[PDB]
Amino acid sequence: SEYSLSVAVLADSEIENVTQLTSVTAPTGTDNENIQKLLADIKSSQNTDLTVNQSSSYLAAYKSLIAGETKAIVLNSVFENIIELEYPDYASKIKKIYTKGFTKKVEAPKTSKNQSFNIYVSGIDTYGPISSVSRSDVNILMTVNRDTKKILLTTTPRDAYVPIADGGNNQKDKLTHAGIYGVDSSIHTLENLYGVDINYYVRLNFTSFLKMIDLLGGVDVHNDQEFSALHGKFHFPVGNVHLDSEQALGFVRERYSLADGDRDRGRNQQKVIVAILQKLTSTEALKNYSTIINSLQDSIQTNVPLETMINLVNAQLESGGNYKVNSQDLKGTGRMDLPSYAMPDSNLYVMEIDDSSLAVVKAAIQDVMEG
Ligand SMILES: CC(C)=CCC/C(C)=C\CC/C(C)=C\CC/C(C)=C\CC/C(C)=C\CC/C(C)=C\CC/C(C)=C/CC/C(C)=C\COP(=O)(O)OP(=O)(O)O
Repeated sequence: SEYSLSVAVLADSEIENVTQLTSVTAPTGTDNENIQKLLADIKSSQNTDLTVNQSSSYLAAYKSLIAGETKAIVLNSVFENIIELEYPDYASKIKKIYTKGFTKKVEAPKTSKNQSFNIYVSGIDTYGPISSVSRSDVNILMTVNRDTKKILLTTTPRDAYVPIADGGNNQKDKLTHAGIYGVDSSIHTLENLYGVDINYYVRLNFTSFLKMIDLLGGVDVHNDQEFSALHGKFHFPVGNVHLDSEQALGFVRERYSLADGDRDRGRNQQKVIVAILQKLTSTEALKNYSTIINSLQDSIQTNVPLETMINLVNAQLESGGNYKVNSQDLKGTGRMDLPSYAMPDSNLYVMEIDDSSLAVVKAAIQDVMEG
């Protein structure tokens, strides 16, 4: 994967190039490896030495730049998406006078040594091409045991206040912000929280989801409470409900009017996962798996190796047998007085994790994996 570091100044700065600078403001406490490589590239190509004025973060560097407390900053493209949270117009306030491309090695999927594996499902709250960066509002772990034919779905509330791995600097923030750093941040965050290996991920957005539901002929669920979604457009009665793609999207997005709010939304997402699984494991869908891949590969990202898809599909085609699915959700207390690492100037709602819910969730995951 690709990212870049740049030297940025204010849009109307008289500074045109890096040789005109003596210093740059940069978060060398937290992004030093990348920053030094940029500085080394600058020295190599333009024979210019810059001293660093340390900032506490990219956000803080940006604030110094716009306050005129520094003439130039280093920006890391990954963290521009964080800055955008507090400063939506940031891109319009700056120009870049030096740019350096970087690539990070992609952490391979992990093959399980046994009959169990974990797939992390990340749902991105945006329409459009799958490469659009946004927060991860769906965060569901699928723990699958091929031997016992059991699936456990563990949902972690998108507001869950957890140490965010990688770009999150292991500081506590709401889980959903991990999706802005990238799927690897999301993955490592949840591995650390639950003490498990995540073998694979699937990342999709609103547009990806609609495309998938259409392809499968919609989905069928049992709805437990009467509710409506999307400013009253869809009405869902108690009982068996068929959901076409727009209906299904409404079904998984509504929370405010639900008896258990965001918890019930998470349960609705789990119902839809089961319903999707039931369509994906029909004989027709399994036979036609390549067509499904062909039709959805542009809008759904996954690191499940093709080899692995073929094995899972053909094993299921040969064996049959449905998976028994159970669901759980990490519980906690909503608070508005805890600091957000990504948004330190905003009061955000977060969910402080309940220690005993966490223990129960972890033990349930281990139980399914062991058998
Ligand atoms: C694999 C095959 C084909 C076969 C073998 C399968 C087999 C027999 C066995 C193995 C099982 C395996 C390996 C796989 C099963 C298939 C898998 C892994 C997945 C299928 C399910 C899936 C990919 C997705 C379902 C995810 C879902 C419920 C929703 C995603 C859509 C989005 C982005 C919703 C956002 C809604 C929210 C909360 C906020 C936005 O709302 P907003 O931002 O407006 O408001 P807010 O709230 O913020 O205020």
